[PDB]
Amino acid sequence: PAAADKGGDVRNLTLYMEKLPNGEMGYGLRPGEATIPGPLIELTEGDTMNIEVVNNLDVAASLHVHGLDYDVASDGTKMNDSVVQPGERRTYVWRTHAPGKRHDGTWEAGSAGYWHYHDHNVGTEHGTGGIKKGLYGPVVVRRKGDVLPDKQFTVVFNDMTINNRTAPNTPMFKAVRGERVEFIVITHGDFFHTFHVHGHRWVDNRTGILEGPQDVSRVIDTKTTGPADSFGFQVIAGERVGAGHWMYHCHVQSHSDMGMSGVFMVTEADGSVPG
Amino acid sequence: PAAADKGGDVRNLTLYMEKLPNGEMGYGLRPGEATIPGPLIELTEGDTMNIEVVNNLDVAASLHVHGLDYDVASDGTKMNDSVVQPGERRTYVWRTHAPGKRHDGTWEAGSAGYWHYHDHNVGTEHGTGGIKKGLYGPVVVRRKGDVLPDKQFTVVFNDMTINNRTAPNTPMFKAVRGERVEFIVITHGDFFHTFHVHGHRWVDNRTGILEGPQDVSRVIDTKTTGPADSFGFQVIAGERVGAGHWMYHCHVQSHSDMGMSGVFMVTEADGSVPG
Amino acid sequence: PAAADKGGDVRNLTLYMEKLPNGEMGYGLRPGEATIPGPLIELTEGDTMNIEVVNNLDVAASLHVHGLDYDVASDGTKMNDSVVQPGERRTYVWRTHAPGKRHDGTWEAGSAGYWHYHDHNVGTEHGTGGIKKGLYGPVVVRRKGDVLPDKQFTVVFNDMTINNRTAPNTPMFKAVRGERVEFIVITHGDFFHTFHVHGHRWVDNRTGILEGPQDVSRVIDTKTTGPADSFGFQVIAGERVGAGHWMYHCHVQSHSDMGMSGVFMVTEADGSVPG
Ligand SMILES: [Cu+2]
Ligand SMILES: [Cu+2]
Ligand SMILES: [Cu+2]
Ligand SMILES: [Cu+2]
Ligand SMILES: [Cu+2]
Ligand SMILES: [Cu+2]
Ligand SMILES: [Cu+2]
Ligand SMILES: [Cu+2]
Ligand SMILES: [Cu+2]
Repeated sequence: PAAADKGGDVRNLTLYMEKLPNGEMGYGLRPGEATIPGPLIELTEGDTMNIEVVNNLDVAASLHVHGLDYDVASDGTKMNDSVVQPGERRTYVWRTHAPGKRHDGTWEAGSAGYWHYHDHNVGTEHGTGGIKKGLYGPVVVRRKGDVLPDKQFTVVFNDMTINNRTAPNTPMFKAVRGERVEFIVITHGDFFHTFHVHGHRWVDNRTGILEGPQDVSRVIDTKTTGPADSFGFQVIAGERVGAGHWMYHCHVQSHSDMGMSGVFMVTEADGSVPG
Repeated sequence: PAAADKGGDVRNLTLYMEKLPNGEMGYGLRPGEATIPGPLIELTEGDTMNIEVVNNLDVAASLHVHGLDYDVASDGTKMNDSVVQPGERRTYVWRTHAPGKRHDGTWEAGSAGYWHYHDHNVGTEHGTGGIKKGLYGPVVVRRKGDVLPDKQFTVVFNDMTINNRTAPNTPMFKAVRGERVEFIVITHGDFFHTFHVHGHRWVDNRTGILEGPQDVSRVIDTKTTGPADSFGFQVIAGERVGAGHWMYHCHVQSHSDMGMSGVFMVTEADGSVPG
Repeated sequence: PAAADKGGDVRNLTLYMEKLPNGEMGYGLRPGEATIPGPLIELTEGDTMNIEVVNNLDVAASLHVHGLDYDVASDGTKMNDSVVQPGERRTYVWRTHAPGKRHDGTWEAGSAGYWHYHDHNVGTEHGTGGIKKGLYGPVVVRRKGDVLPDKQFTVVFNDMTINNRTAPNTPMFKAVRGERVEFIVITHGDFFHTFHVHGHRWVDNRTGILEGPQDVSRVIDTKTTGPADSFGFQVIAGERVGAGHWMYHCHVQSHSDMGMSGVFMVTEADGSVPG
């Protein structure tokens, strides 16, 4: 499979904060194309992201990132004068680094991992209104050499929803058996959830992939996750289990009974699927 | 101590789903011998389990397993036509594999670990009624060479109970000091808990046992656990601390005050115990 | 930086359990000097702590420790006759050990890690009243060679508070950029929280510091934590991000909106701070 190259490229992005139908709010790559979740931002350790944020909501809003290197001017908080007025723009800057030894001989871990960005100013100074209405999105930082997937699926447990949907309206994620599928799982709001996937499992380490014979991490198919936890992993879809309608859901019983579930549909190469 | 041999044996089991007193429901190895939790199923990586499930309840019920390899026909869900009608039988098939390198050079983790099985169809399509009334049990998959215990104790945090009991009616687990005791800890229902044992600790890795001088995992005596989390570990009972009445309990304060506690009784070789 | 020496020293401590203003209760090193949290107790693997506990409250109270080696006589519970009457004293004894191979060839993990002590008898037999009013404190056990910090900050999520404060009255932690800052994070009471720090991150292993090129643990800046979880980590303050008002807070939205937040103030060497 394809592996990430060395990082160290300065990359420019624009995000638009747009109103969506029914009082929702989303980040978008073009005006009028906001989605919930926001677009996935992917980079490799050592890259820099210059992200111009265009605020087309009616309230001051912001952009806050987990995991990455940013100074207080990109903190995304009113407290650090880091918000965006309606109709105005602002550039937020995310740096990353790769792991390495400090002068004093101790190791600095790298930025690589599964992270996320969200609003930190709509509703409350902690972004509670903005997050509730959909202002959140995934971030993937690769380490040089990390294995790369064919499909990326984002699951955000936001209160009692997946990606602001419940019911049967939760996203279905389609893949062909044998494809390298990468899940990114972020939680938001006021509740704790357990993420679970039928028919698949992963390693509870940085990448979700076994690192080698001396990797000692738990292999799991269920993970407790609270507001602003983020993790991710990669699976071979259908490995050892075949195609089919493979449920993903929150395993808290009343939550899944209230629609915190969807389908990971693994299909044969011709599109067929048992069911 | 005794270590697990190489796996790769096809093993046949029967489980009976029986009504228990007071509206409860349990899995059993013989009719009339259902227990809460259900019998512990233990196997070694590479084994296959053929489990004929006999449904002696008055409602369609099922058998769903975490961690192991199963196709959609053993998914245990109505959605995948994998339930058992009253008075009927069905065989569910669990495979396992050991870790190994794929053709594309990346590592497939093995099935080894602490897992569980439960109903996925009584009450709701997520098995909420079945789980509430006791349809759940432990699964242990060994890696070749794993150290084996002398005693196995199962603790299921099910809502505000341990193994569907509270009060002083929670299980007491007896061992002799120096015995290798293995705990299997599963959570179910609608709440998050913290498992804790007085006088003992363990490594937060696959086996709960330190793997070697380069094992880096946290050593802990408390663990947050949500619905369908499962983990396990092994301790030398009384190691560094001696015999006694050693509390295990949920460390959420209102929970332990409402009876989410029991006793790990470590005794001298002659049966004595301080207290 | 300075590294912990070999342990194996017997050390004597006295703690006073005192009433504090407004119905609170705290551990103190001198009468009249109780604090919430209680004083931080630090030791190195192999050390023994003899802690005389002086009970100056009006109710029987105790001292219970996580992680360390103690027999039932220092269990801290009424059940094991391990409480302290008003106006009376008692010595509790904590042992520790370093990792090592048992006669049967399997590894015993060491005591090193981030732990805590609290009352186990005020209010309920699980110390619910004592913990609520502030009877809790940090414990750090070093492994020989562990890197040592310049500043130690303790954050206890106790119900909907930090260190029994909310509002703007939560502790501010000051450091100079480049200082080795160590956080100790303990949770208590009835709720689950997610700890998060703006501008900083850490490794989810024993020490919170990357152990080396084969360290595989997740790098994170958010952690789910439930009652009596304890973890800790070390950061270079301002590393990659500079001085400033760096929020720490619970990331559960309603919690941070209800004041579960404070400031990690990183300043330049002359005391300046952006903001
Ligand atoms: Cu924040
Ligand atoms: Cu949930
Ligand atoms: Cu955040
Ligand atoms: Cu399910
Ligand atoms: Cu509990
Ligand atoms: Cu399940
Ligand atoms: Cu206790
Ligand atoms: Cu909180
Ligand atoms: Cu405790």
